[PDB]
Amino acid sequence: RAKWRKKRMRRLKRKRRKMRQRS
Amino acid sequence: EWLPVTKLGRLVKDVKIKSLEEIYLFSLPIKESEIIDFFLGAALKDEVLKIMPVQKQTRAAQRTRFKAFVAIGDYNGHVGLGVKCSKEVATAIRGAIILAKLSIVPVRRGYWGNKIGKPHTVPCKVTGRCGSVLVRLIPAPRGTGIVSAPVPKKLLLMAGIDDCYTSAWGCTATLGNFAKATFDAISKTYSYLTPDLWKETVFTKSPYQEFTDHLVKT
Amino acid sequence: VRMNVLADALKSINNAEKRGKRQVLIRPCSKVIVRFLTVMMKHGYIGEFEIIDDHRAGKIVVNLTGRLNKCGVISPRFDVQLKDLEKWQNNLLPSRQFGFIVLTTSAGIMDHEEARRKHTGGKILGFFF
Amino acid sequence: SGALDVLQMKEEDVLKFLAAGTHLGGTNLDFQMEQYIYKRKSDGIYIINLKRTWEKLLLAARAIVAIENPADVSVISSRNTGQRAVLKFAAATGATPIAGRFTPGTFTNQIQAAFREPRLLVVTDPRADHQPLTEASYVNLPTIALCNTDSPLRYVDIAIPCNNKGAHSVGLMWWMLAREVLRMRGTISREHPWEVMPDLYFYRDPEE
Amino acid sequence: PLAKDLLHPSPEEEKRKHKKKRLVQSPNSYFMDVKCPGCYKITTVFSHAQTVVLCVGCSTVLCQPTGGKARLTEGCSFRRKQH
Amino acid sequence: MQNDAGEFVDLYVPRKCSASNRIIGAKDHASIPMNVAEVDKVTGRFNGQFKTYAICGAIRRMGESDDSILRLAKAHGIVSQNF
Amino acid sequence: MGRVRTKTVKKAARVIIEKYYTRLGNDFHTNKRVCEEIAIIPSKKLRNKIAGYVTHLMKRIQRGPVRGISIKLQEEERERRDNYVPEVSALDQEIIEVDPDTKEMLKLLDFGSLSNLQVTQPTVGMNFK
Amino acid sequence: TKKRRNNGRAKKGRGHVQPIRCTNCARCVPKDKAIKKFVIRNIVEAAAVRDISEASVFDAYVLPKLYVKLHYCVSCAIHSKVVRNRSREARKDRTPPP
Amino acid sequence: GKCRGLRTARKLRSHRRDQKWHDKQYKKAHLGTALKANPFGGASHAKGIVLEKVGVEAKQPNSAIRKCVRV
RNA sequence: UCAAAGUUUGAG
RNA sequence: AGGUUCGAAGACGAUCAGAUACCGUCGUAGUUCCGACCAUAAACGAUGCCGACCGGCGAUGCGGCGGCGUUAUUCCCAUGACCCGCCGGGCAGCUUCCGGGAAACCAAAGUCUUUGGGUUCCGGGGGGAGUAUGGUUGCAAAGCUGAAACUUAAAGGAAUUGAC
Ligand SMILES: [Mg+2]
Ligand SMILES: [Mg+2]
Ligand SMILES: [Mg+2]
Ligand SMILES: [Mg+2]
Ligand SMILES: [Mg+2]
Ligand SMILES: [Mg+2]
Ligand SMILES: [Mg+2]
Repeated sequence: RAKWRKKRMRRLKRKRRKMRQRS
Repeated sequence: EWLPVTKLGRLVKDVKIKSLEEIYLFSLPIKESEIIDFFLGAALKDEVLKIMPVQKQTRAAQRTRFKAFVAIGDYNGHVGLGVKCSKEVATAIRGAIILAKLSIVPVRRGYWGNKIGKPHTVPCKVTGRCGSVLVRLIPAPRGTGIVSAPVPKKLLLMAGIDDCYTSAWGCTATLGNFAKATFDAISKTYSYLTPDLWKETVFTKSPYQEFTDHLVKT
Repeated sequence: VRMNVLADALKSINNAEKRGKRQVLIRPCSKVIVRFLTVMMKHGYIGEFEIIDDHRAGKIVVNLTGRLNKCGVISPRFDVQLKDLEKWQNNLLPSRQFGFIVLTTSAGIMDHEEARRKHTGGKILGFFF
Repeated sequence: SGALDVLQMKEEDVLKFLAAGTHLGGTNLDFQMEQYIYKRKSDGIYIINLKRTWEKLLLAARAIVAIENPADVSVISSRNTGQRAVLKFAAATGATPIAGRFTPGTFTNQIQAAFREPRLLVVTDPRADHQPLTEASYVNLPTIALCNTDSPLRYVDIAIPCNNKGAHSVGLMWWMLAREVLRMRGTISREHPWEVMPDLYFYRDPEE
Repeated sequence: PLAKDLLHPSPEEEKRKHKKKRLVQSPNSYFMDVKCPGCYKITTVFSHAQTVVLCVGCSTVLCQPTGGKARLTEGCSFRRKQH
Repeated sequence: MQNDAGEFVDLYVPRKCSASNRIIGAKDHASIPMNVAEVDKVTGRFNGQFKTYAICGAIRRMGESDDSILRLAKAHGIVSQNF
Repeated sequence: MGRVRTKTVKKAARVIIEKYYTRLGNDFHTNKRVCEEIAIIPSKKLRNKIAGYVTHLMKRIQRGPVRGISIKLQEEERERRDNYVPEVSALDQEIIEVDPDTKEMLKLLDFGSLSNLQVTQPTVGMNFK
Repeated sequence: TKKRRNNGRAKKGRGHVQPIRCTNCARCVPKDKAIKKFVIRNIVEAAAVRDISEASVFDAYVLPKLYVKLHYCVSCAIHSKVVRNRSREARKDRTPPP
Repeated sequence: GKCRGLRTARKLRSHRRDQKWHDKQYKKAHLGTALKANPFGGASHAKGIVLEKVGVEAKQPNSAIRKCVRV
């Protein structure tokens, strides 16, 4: 889809936020 | 032999109308392909611009068929742009040539600046446009020639437009369209109301009035 | 808003002339408009217009005559420098044979050729043919 | 028209029109027609300036006269009102008629059989007798028309403000045109009235 | 259509044009020398009064105003005749 | 159309709408020359000559030909002042 | 639920009658054999069929006219009863009925004949939405 | 491409309208959109009407009616044949059926 | 619309100056990146050393091997 | 006055 | 603060090859009010704002003017509801060879190679990607700003004939 691809990205960012907050 | 199916045709056959400028004045529709060929027999010359094959999908493959573009002109004043879409190419072509001959139109060709000699360029900068394509003809000074793309060059020569700067935009690639546009340009030379015209029109009888007692053939 | 009076005056007189109107009204009027028209009237493009003195701003009614391909304007009123005036008239007028760029000079509002005679530069207004 | 002295009006003709009710037009005035009207009434009917009506009628007459070989004045009704009237007209005049069901491309088409190539049409209702009126522009045809208030004057080059509705007034308007061409050339004096009846031009509702 | 004397418009169709768009922007309104029945004094109202017009004798009220023209009180005759 | 030698050039001179100074082109088929007859004056009865107006297509399909012709008529004394 | 005739029947039959109304008749077998004489038919069945539709058309003709056909005697009758004239209607005896607006028209056109005026009708309400 | 100028939804000059839950699907829908079928109807319907009027206590009696403004969502209309699809011409012609 | 006025130059100019960086080619010339990214540091050719010969399998519709060199 | 019905040589 | 209904999540019952879904039975948060954040929507007419000009028609909504009749109240007055126009300004509608447009269409999407009324925001093949990174705002969720390397010959719109 597109909506769901956007969701994907926003979750996937949400991980990258969380990994970089470890440092 | 020719047998005129029209009123005008019968007049022309009987050597009643002297030139096709007597027709163009009164803006009569020429429907006989022989009229034009009688007035501009020879001189008038034809060239196939392109054969494009256009094809409609049927349930059992496709009806591939042809479309021959033809321009025609007597390298002096007159040109036409014939398009006929038929099955076998020859039969397409043949019809297009006729369709051009029926189309043909006069060009008012003019001068660039210093008014001397015999007209050579387009009078005023006109355009003809067609389905995204837009063609501008511009008056250009003697010698220049036609500074133009091939397809416009081809007609513009055939018209009797010796010299002309042109520009163009849209999808000039679409040949038929691009010829159609540049044709409608030089058709619109005689449509532009310069001050050179301006003198109140006289009005003449018209062939159908002038030859009234003739047409009712005694 | 109403910004370039001249501009909306010309435009209406051309929009008339397209649609075939015999005469045509124009709703602000000005020295500049008037002056322009007079130049067009000099060269046969329009008829004998006439102007309604409201105790205010103005109103012209121009007798048209179907002779006018297009009366147009150039904003901005660019300064032409005679040098350039040839270039202007080349890429703005439809020929070297008719048309008149009309530019406002020291001398007055006038076609390019009255300007070229007098050898006067000027600011452009508009054009017609 | 030049309703200056000779071919003016006369009390007897106005009495005709009034009776036939050609003046009593329609409710829906088209802006082209505004020109040919005295007034709306109460109710909702635009009454047609009849002097005005005549003036065009005579013009049309003068236009039809101009056609040298009258044959190629081609006359049409589509409606079963003009139907007979326009046949009668062409007979007395010497024009050509087409009563109903105009065959698309009689004015266009070389090939086709009914290819008539006239110099002037006369239609009844430009609304209805319409196909021909559009054809009268692929081939260069001036035109006459019996227009009401309702009518559009698209392509009609010389309108006539009528009651193209009413069968009575239609025949009357065709009969009137018939006189006036005939007067403007040959077999009518003008001092004596015309031997033909207007009633000969009327459409008959199945009566007897 | 295609021909309209914009310099010679008839008053039968200027009356029916907007005060502003009439060739010479006129007003639509008028002053009217009202009488009233009681007083002999002659008050002078304006069609569009927007004020409760009280007399010179100050006996009774003339013009209760509204949207457009003013409502004249009961037995109050008037005349425009001027200008 | 002329060149500097003064000699007429250009292969024909277009007809030109009597309603719009506009040129009835090589293939403006909508156009018309209406010939219209005269009279002697004293008799009615068509006397030889014509009043002959021509109108460009445009104005026909604008539906403004009939108004045009009407107006030309009364410019040549054919139509006798509807008022 | 089957037999419709083709145009090769219906044309022939239409034309035949146009040319031999006289000799043709309602009695089938007579005009079955007429159609053999006057028309050169190739087959028997088609002959026989044509004749059928002929007898179907002879039945219609005996009961007003038909659209796609021309009998000589019908056309003569139609011609007679489309040049009918009684002693005239559009004189509207003495007294034509008329409005004030028409009477005002006729005053403006210089007329005051023998026509009677009548209105009451207040601006009603024409149609309804 | 734009299918209808309208956009099958008679709004024009608003921005928002109360939504209506469809009497069939339950589906949410704009009120202005959504095919609305009012129904008036005799309670009894034409067979049993004479059964009843024979076994009435009341001499004569008028018999009442049953007034229902069903709203339909597009699907639900289209499905239960409350509304067909139409040709490009026909689509434009907004007269009710006779 | 345009800015069009007379004392606009700057606004006009600066606008086009901005919009040049949505022209893919312009950006290639005027951002660094491309110049950095080429192994031929903006050079028409470059010498190198062939550190193996490499089998390049061609793009789908035209099936073949291409024979390349890891320089 | 709405049960279930997924997929389709790389071999031109 | 409150919690009727419905109802993310979650539980069952079905259905299916499987259904962690569609159908059904429960049901948390949420839906509700107040006070504080958040700044996004197909937030759409997918159509920037002001200004002019360029054809009809019927409608409707407010205000105003003008008009003969009805209803009426009580016997007239003054009415309000009707009725028939005109004026301004709205919401739209139909209408056509105005003119445009790749067009479907648009009286604007017109007045454009006959190109300039004023001015703001903006796009520059498709992807990568509204991603990475820096800044900033936010309690969070996220928002605003916003690349490149690399890839790739189309991706796209409109309309046609088919097939389905
Ligand atoms: Mg919204
Ligand atoms: Mg559930
Ligand atoms: Mg919430
Ligand atoms: Mg957004
Ligand atoms: Mg645009
Ligand atoms: Mg531009
Ligand atoms: Mg891109």
